[PDB]
Amino acid sequence: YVDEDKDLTPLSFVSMPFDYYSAGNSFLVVGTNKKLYKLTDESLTDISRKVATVTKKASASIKIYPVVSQIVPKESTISMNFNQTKNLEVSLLPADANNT
Amino acid sequence: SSVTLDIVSASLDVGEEIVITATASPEGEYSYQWSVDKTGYVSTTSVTGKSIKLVALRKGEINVTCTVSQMTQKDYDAFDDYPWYHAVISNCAVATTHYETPQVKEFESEYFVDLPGWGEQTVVDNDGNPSVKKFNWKCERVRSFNNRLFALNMREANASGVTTNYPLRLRWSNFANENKAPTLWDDFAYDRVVSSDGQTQALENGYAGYIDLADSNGSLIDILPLKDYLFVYTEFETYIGSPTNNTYQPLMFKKLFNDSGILAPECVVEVEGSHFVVTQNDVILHNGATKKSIASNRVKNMLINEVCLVNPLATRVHLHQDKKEVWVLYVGPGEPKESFACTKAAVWNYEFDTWSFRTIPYAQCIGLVDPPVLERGPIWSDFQEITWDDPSIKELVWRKDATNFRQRVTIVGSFLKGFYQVDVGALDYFYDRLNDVVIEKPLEMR
Amino acid sequence: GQTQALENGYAGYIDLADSNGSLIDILPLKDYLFVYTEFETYIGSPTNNTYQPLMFKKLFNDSGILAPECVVEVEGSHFVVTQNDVILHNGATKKSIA
Amino acid sequence: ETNAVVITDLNPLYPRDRDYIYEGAAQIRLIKQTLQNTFPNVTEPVDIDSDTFKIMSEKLKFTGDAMDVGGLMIKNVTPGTGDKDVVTKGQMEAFMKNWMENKL
Amino acid sequence: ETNAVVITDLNPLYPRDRDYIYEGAAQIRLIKQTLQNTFPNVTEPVDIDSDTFKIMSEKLKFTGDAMDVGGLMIKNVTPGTGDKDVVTKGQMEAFMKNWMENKL
Amino acid sequence: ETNAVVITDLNPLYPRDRDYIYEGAAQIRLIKQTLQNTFPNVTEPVDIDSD
Amino acid sequence: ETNAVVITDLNPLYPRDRDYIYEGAAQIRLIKQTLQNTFPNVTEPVDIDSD
Amino acid sequence: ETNAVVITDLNPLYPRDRDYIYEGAAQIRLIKQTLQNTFPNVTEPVDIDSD
Repeated sequence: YVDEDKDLTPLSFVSMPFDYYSAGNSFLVVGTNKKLYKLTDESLTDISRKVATVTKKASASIKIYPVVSQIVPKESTISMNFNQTKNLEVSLLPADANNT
Repeated sequence: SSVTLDIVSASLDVGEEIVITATASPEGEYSYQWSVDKTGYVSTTSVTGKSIKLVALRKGEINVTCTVSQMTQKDYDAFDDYPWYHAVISNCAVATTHYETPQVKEFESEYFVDLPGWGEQTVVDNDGNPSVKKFNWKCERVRSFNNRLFALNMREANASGVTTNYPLRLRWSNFANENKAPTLWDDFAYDRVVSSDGQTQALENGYAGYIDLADSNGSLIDILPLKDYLFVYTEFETYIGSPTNNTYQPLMFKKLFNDSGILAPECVVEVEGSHFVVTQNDVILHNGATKKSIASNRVKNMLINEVCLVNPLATRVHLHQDKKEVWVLYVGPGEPKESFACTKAAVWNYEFDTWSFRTIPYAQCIGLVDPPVLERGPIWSDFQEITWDDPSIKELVWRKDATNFRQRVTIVGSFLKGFYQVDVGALDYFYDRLNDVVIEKPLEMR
Repeated sequence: GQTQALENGYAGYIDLADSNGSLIDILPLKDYLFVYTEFETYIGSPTNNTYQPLMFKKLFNDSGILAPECVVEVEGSHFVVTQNDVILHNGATKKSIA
Repeated sequence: ETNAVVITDLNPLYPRDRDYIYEGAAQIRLIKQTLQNTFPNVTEPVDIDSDTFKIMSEKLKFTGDAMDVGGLMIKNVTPGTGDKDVVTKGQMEAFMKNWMENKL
Repeated sequence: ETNAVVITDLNPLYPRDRDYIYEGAAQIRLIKQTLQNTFPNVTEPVDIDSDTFKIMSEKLKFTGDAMDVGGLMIKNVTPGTGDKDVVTKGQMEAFMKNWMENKL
Repeated sequence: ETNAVVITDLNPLYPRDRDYIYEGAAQIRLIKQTLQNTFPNVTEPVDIDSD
Repeated sequence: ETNAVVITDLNPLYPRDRDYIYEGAAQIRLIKQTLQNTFPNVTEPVDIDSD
Repeated sequence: ETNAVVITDLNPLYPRDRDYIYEGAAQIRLIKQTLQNTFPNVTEPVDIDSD
């Protein structure tokens, strides 16, 4: 088909006529000892499956606070009766005690 | 190199959204993947993407992780003794070599990829909760039947990955879809709904199964359909697979022969409502439930010795439909014992039941393909002479493709580093190992 | 204002899988479809169901019409020049007149 | 096809007929005019905000300006758009200064 | 034909007529990458709502954020922001049941 | 041909320097059709104000 | 071959002094795979303290 | 394969290729290093306590 295929030893091939990317015209799915080449009367192309020989990962501890967290916070001091000159502190905690 | 993330300590409020993106240390063509420790709790959209939105769903400390991969080419190890089998299904091309995953080239894709759902097995983690545990799956030969894909000589690995070879195993996949291959291969696929972070089980009323037949020495050499009926060969004894069209496990396999069995992995073709098989002893042409020997006492005793001299396993057959011929391919009488290039071919014309012989140019493979030499200008070119030769009378579509491609011609994959036509003008190409040169000589018919 | 008042027959598509497609010709024969692809043929058998009744089964692996108007039903059989020779097939069996 | 100035009202199907070899360059130049005419203001289109554009697409009814289905539960300052502080502002004006003044 | 343009800057008045136009395929790649870079999110961009363009074109003065001139005659429910009944609701909460009991 | 593909989302380098010449005009038709599909209305889009 | 066997639980004396030589390397691969399966994580297991 | 010091990160599948006859002894010695490195504290492992 092209001058470059004369240096190849085809182990097997498929004469598929139809393809999405190109019109077709015998884009032979040919196999070799190491690659899966492809010639379609215009040039030879390599379509072998590339694999990820090097893989690197990362982590992210995404804290998920509750939507109802600062809503109706737990307040045990419903009544805070004190003297006119009292200086008593007030304590309260949010629901689930998360973030806000 | 080292991959970082935009946000690693996000604080959402059940419904809040945040888009975290992965940043690898170098820059280039890298694919992306994402993962998480708990199911749901985040609405990860298109986990294959680089920047993923995560909508909070439930309270709890979650651990979201990304995955960046380096797209690089890797050479295959398909030696001559283990060539490609190149099955076809749903306009997609499958590779199917030894030591490698079967692989498929999708109709809407240009790069080969491992078969979707291949190696998947929904195995319960502990006494329950069936999860899709992907195990290492390697096959021997893959073919198609009734919109499915099949597997032979399955080597099924698992957890505790000391793999065990199953020469008796035979698996089938689901039905295909519009320009897509079958999607799953797990036998225990069902009993799983709503799998998010994110496997998917949306089939076409066809599941996957395995039969694990019982015969002599197994090795499950070849399989070939015939009029909606399977015919599997073991080099000894054969079985017929009849699909019953059920929801799950529809295939029913029944014994056919007790002595028949194919010689080579590519030694059966469907010629005319029947199979052409050289069953390790002679040539058999069987139409189902009945078999007749084309080589009873005509070409038996001189085919058997010739094939056995060098390499019986390099046998191949091909249907030459244009001239109603079916030939069997084999190595020549004088050849290296490790050579798999077929030198001589015994041709049988089924239109008149006559046998003959012919020489082939060291065939590594054979097939029918459209003719080359279609005149065109693949690379855009003008040089500096005519300015694209402004066409008169408008132009003729730049090329003729309205007429369907025809004059389909048999082609041969040759050991002589190239492609050869097998049925063309009288000429022959011998090989000279003394000088490592190919010599052309006129074809000598005797 | 579209209207859907049918005659218990719907519309469907099969999207067959064969060699190079182009679906050159189709011709019925005794309530059985025969489609040609210039290579390999399929038989379409209607099962008479409410929706998607047609079932298509493979017939030939080498046969296939040459021209878009190269098949006629002569006598319970089809006259086809299948890119190689002349074939007169009555269904599930084929003979070469040429 | 020279005439198209309203843009997007071109004729892609037919009047090409796979002919003449040489109008391809002219079509590319014409396409450049159409693209430039539609958006002759580009400095740094980093406001992709796909979610913003996509959501408003399903709305498809924004004719009286915003007409949002929500309540616009965010604002910072001004006597214009009113937050929940309007009630707090009202009682300060009514009690602290205007109506129920000190010693009332 | 240049090369590195991603700011929707495609020069159409510098080609050539007798020499190589073996870039029309490359022009298509250059045109495509410009479109992709500007809007890398396209699935169904019906979100134009052309009448809204005319209405905001009448404004044309979007420099200090929105400056909306609409009506915003929508509100679902809340005990906070109120319609023209602000004066009535205030003297309900301040007097009717909060300060001035029945028989005031 | 190019079937089952809609919108200008196909990967770049489609011409791949090797498409004869009959794919160049087909690319233009695809670009024109997809561009029309993306924004099937243009009157006077001067209302960008990139700021 | 050796199929349907996982984990180093097979009975000893498998070489049986008669396995040609092609089973010795297969045994090593099985041992390596099973050992990896047993403890698929090793950083610094000095934290034994047999006492 | 000399390089493995983190242990359990070996390569059992392929780089053997059923070749060279003589690396089997080296692999056995390498496996001994991996086993000893993981657990260099053994006096009487009678605390099986499988449950």
